[PDB]
Amino acid sequence: SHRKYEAPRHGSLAFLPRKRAARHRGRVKSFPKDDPKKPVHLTAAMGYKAGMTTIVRDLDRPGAKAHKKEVVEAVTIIDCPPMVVVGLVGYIETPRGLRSLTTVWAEHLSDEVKRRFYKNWYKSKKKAFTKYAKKYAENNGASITRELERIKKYCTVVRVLAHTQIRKTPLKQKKAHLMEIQINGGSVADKVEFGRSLFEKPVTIDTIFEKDEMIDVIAVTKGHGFVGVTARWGTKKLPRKTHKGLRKVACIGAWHPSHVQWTVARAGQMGYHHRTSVNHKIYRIGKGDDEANASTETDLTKKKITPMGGFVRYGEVNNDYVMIKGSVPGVKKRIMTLRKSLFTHTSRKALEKVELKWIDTSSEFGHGAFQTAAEKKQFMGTLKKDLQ
Amino acid sequence: EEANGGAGVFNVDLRKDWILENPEWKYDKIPEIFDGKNVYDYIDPDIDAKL
Amino acid sequence: KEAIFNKGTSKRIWNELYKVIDSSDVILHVLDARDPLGTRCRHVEKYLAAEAPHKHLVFVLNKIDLVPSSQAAAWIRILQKDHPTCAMRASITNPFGRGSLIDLLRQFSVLHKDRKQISVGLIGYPNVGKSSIINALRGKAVAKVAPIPGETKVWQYVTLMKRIYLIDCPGIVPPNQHDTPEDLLLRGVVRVENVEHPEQYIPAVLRKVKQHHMERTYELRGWKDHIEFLEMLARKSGRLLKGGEPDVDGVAKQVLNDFMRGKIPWFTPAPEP
Amino acid sequence: TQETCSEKFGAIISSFPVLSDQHPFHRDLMNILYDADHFKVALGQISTAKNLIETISRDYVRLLKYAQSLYQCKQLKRAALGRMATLIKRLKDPLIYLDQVR
Amino acid sequence: KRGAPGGKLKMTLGLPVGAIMNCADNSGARNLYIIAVKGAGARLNRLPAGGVGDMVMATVKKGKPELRKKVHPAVIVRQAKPWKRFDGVFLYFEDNAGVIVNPKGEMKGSAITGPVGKEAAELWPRIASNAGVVM
Amino acid sequence: PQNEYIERHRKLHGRRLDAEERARKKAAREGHKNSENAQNLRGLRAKLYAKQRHAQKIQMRKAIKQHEERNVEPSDPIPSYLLDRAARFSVPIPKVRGISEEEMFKVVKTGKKTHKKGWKRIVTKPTFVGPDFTRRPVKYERFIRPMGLRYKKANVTHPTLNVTVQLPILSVKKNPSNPLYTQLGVLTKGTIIEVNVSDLGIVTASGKIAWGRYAQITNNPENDGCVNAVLLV
Amino acid sequence: AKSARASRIKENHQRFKKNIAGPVEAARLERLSAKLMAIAQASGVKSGKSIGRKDSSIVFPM
RNA sequence: UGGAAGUCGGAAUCCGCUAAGGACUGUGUAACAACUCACCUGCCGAAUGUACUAGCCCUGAAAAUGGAUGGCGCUCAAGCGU
RNA sequence: ACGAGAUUCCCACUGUCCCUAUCUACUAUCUAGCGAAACCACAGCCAAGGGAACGGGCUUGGCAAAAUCAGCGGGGAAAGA
RNA sequence: GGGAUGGCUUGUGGCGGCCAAGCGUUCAUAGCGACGUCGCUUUGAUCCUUCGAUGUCGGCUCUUCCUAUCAUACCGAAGCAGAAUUCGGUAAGCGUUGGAUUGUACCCACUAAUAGGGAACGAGCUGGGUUUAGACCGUCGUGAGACAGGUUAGUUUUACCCUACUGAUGAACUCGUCGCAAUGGUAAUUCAGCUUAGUACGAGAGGAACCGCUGAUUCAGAUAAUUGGUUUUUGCGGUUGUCCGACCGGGCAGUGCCGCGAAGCUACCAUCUGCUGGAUAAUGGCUGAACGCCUCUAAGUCAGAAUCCAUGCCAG
Ligand SMILES: Nc1nc2c(ncn2[C@@H]2O[C@H](COP(=O)(O)OP(=O)(O)OP(=O)(O)O)[C@@H](O)[C@H]2O)c(=O)[nH]1
Ligand SMILES: [Mg+2]
Ligand SMILES: [Mg+2]
Repeated sequence: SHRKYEAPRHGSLAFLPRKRAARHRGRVKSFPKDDPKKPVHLTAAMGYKAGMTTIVRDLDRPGAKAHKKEVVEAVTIIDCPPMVVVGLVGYIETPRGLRSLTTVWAEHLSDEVKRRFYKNWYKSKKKAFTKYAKKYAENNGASITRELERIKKYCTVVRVLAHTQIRKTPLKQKKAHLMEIQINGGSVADKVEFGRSLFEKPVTIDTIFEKDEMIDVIAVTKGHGFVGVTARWGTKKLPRKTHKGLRKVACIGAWHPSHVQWTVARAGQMGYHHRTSVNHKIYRIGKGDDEANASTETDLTKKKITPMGGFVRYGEVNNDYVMIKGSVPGVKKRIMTLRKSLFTHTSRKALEKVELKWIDTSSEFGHGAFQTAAEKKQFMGTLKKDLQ
Repeated sequence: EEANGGAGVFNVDLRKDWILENPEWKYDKIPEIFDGKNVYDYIDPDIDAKL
Repeated sequence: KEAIFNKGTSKRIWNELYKVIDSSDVILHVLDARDPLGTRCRHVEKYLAAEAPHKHLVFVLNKIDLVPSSQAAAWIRILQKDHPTCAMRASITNPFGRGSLIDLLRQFSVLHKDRKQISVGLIGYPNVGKSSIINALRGKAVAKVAPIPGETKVWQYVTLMKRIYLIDCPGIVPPNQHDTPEDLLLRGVVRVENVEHPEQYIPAVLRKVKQHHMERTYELRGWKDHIEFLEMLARKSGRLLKGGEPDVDGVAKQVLNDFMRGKIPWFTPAPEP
Repeated sequence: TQETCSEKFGAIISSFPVLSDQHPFHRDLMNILYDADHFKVALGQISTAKNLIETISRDYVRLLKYAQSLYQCKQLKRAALGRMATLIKRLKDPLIYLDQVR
Repeated sequence: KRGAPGGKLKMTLGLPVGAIMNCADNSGARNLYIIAVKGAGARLNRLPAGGVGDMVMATVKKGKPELRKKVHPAVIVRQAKPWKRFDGVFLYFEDNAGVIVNPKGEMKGSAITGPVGKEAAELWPRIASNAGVVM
Repeated sequence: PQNEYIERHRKLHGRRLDAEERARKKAAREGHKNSENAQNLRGLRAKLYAKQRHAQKIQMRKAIKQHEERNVEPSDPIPSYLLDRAARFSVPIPKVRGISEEEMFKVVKTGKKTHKKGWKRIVTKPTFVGPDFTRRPVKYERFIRPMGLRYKKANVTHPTLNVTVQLPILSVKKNPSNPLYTQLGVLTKGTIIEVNVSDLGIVTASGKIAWGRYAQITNNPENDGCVNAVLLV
Repeated sequence: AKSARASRIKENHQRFKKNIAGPVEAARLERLSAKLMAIAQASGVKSGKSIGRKDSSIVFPM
């Protein structure tokens, strides 16, 4: 018969299958729609998640209960070393979809991006792109000019290839991350000129994004392995000492068809899924060369974004960093893709101006109450090892 | 507020009616935290004589 | 209003009642001598007068040992103006009125000698003494008897004579818009364990019982109200909670149990002629 | 069907003013505007139809307890519903009168 | 109006249905027993719960006897479950306590013993008027 | 507002400027809408719409007929005192369907074991248990006649007077299916019952009141919930 | 309540996009484009002018 | 009838001038007024109106996993009658 | 008075529950060695029809790609059934 | 030894009498009969009329479907002034709760609402119908025993097989990097507050709505800066008994016990986020024939629902 008391489904069918992601680096499924009257710009970037911290923000939100008051908010720090552009990929439109037509690479490629093409870089002869580097020299780059004009003549979507400088991060990985970033705005010839002018040049994060802008974060979430139905889907636990498991679903079926349905909660892989989260506000784009990039106009303490004793399981941030309000999918040390919003925003929160008053730099390795080592030294006073 | 957006859009300026010796200080960012200490705790009119 | 005060009005109970009425020739309506007009089911009397006048309704005033004999005789006169009435103390060992009731049933059986047997069904409120009356007439504890209401839940034939049968019935409560939960609890419809906030009915008990009887019963005197009475009774009897706080709820439940079980003497005076 | 009819009839009765509980000015003003006898007759017929519908429903539920086939159950249900419809059809004029008065 | 305060920020709800809290005013009641909260959603097996400033339906279990026969609207003014405000402060009171009011928010009592919550004082001006300490 | 305030508003301000035009256009499109409803409504709504349209067509045809002739009986001639009036002494229903004993009685199972005893029979049809009826003891009753199936009055129609009155039943004279059914007093179709006709004023030739008369049950009480009978005058 | 996929809400959001958030996102776009423009600026066969050929199937093989 | 003039009601429903006009078909007024219908005349230009009957078509009642003129599909049929 | 007898309630008490979370040991897991049994017409994807309201084989369709591992209890199988 | 009605059903009674379009019927002038109508089934009462378990239902968890729509969206009508509604239509996108009562199905509250069903009733777990063996009472029997019955306590215990489902690998095509998207899934939901505005409307009492802004309910996906929880970090300290002669330093009491406790995992017990185009249904129209008036429809065409299909989103 019918179900006596109605209840909504556990979990969403929009995120099936709950399998592991096919690739560690997040995939930009869709780019913002291209307007040829707009100026040329890049639409995405990558960074690495350092960790989280606490801020105090002077809120300017008219009509809110916390208007003209101080709010405490959680933010995420993403270390963003500059990206090097080493390629240009052309796309054409076919009745089967977008198709890549050709790819033009730069003359000189770093060992960081050359490691990406190899699984055993230490045993290799490192021969990658060696014959390709000679077509810049033979016939004055006639083949390079031919492919570039092929992109200018036949292609409609132009994407640069950009790789991260992972050597500036505290990660033990030396293999860099390479991705396609779509050039939006202008004509196709303008895009190709823009890309060739950007070969072999480092691009920083502040030339792609700006403070107070809402972006999207694409990554792979924290993996949990094989997890049962109670934590995987949120089903109600069976009573105590239920025979054959109580952290289970009592009925995986009581009705026709004589099958198990795809909508029934089953134990399996939980976490390590590919997720795209939208509407994340950028609160601060701090510069690596600044020695006071975690100091506000009211907090005059000259200090950096790195917490006291460093980030837990990441290290110390010494490059340009992005502070994002809230949380992002992924773990520490994980590659993150920051993307422009696909649509014009419809909220006043995306038009608000963020005025930070304090950033927490205390230790996340415990109940740290000091923001700098000098503060701890002044509070504790003189110790035995000082006279020793 | 009705000419500048309406209720919930117009942002009021709370420093417009401040009475200061110099009107150029009307929109300064008053420091609060310095080296892990409160500035308002050290604010004193006789701070020069005490120093 | 709690469903515990809705107890006694169930359609299953009234189906049992109408089954007993349909199977019975003589209907013994049992009244409590402490509350005769309160325990009278004029609902069933109207039904019998309208639909089945051939059945014979006989009043039995039970629990006459809890009332003074003059008041019992006055109530006997008042009820015998209406219907044939027998006074009875329903006990197996020491009954009263058993011979008179058996004589009346013998008169009815000789009157219905054409039938093979007659059936006498007992009706009334809960805890008026129906099963006790059946046991007293039988001489053997053939029906279950308890001081709690609703001990009898189904109808039971008991063979008194070869030509006279006795039918037990669950206690019925006719619905009335003037009856209060306090009135039903004082008539003994409900159990005091299930009711919530028992100490509100203590003033009604203190009104219905003379003060000297309560003082002699509990060896306790000098209270100004029911709250202080329950508190000093709790302190005397040791009914204390954690932290030396008196158990006024439990003491009120004890007082109500004594009131409906007849440990505390009380009665309703008969109307003056 | 009985519960729907009883709910509607109780909504009609419990919302119209009770003349005995009004101020004498309001009671006599309604006696001038409306025939007070006709007002009380219309509302009494509404209450009578409500009670008779309840009695019909109880009787036919009791008969459906002892019906032994789907055809007999169907005939009993149709009989009860037809009796309720006849009882409502015998109220053509009081309903119009009460709507105008409302 | 069904007694649902507007403009209430989300905080931890520490008082489910069945809880007994103190009665902070001088209306004559000593404690309140919660039977429902106002503005509760529909969810299977979930007990309705309320926090500081929430209006609940309560019954008097200890107090003056004529308060024990009715169901009163109440506003929770203190809770012992720690909750966070928008300024990042996690806080909790010494006990769970509330005050009996009408459906419109006006208090039946005349004074409040002990402090009241900021949220309760914000959403009920009569409690802010009859309060002595606001925390 | 007070009294006829919408009418006063129309008197002082009128109606909407397109109200008459919209009403006229709606009345013009009523024919198209009626045909679309007739050809596009589905199910019970369509059946009710069709029945109501048939009713209005019949009424309109009769109205047209009455406006057309606005400007315009037995065989043998008999006097006025013989009008409206009408051997073999047969009942109105001389033959009915016989009722089998499974249709009449159902088996009531009793006992506590899995194997029950089935000697009790419950009468499934309406019965008249008689006057001063008290049920037998449960150990000794075989035929169970439930209280909800007992009738004491019947809607009896006088054939010549053409009036129906509710009369008490005195006895069941003949149930044509089985003498046992007559002994049990079962009220089915074609059953002869005895009714008290004291409320009809039937009188003997000298002044004695005829207070008992036979009647025949002409309906199916087990399917109708009522007993309908015709006097045997 | 009005849904997210409601015509009136879509029209209100379209008006908001056209009138309010549009100029702000635009001005941010010229600022960012100028900033990264600063970084960007700071025979036919033998010259590649004529795009020649690079150095299952759609048809039946025949 | 407080008011009721064809048009809130009850009962009758005639005559004249007629080409024709009901003691009136609706709108409307507190009641009137006013408009309109039935009916007549002028313009026009040749076939229409009412009710039935016989074919095909729509509806004429339907639940609950996704599905069945056997499937694709078929519209001067690859449907229906000869 | 006594009772591992049956029932209702009160205080205390608590993860019984809101509403689940975390930890430990032994398994389950992998490896070396050792190593059965139940059961078994043949085999195992469905939808509609298959008069004997049965279908896994028939008809008509959907369709359909080696070989595998951990769980699972819808169906088949499985209860000295 | 043998077994374990169904293209049914739904919203409008019966009996008896009139009336009647019609069907029949002209050498008999009978008989059926739609639509209706008439008789039987308290001046707003009474509460002093509850009328028979042989047939059995519930509950937990969880998923999906139907519409015969309770709420949300839109629309038509009503003395519908406003507010609150009532009746009806399209619509299943999205929700439809927490409790009391077993002397044996109705009450209470919250809420936008607490709509109805199917896939069982034509070997998941657990309480009654329900009933092996022990026992007691009632009725019947001379009796063994049976039952109108009532009460108590009481033995079925898989999965490692195939398929289905949930996940995880994988040969062949040299290896690897960056991509495309056929197909499959698909997601948001409702309420409140500020402003409009004490304005429209109203005699008064009262009292909206569009645009704009801010939160919250339920669902969903993440996350651990902070706050709780968890402690084999057996990290540090305290402490009971015993043992190593005492101290120091340790063992054992399966983690002796206790306090704090990073890190990790976690919680509407914590925080963050949840997005836009087209085509339509009901209806409202424009132009205009059928049909010399007329008409939203016939040709053509405009708008319009949370609907439908896609984008965003997940898999590849
Ligand atoms: N003093 C006194 N007490 C009596 C008398 N008769 C009965 N009682 C008490 O009243 C209580 C009720 O006895 P029951 O036989 O159960 O009466 P009941 O009306 O059938 O009660 P229910 O089982 O609930 O229907 C018994 O516990 C007796 O103690 C009497 O004659 N005198
Ligand atoms: Mg008793
Ligand atoms: Mg008894």
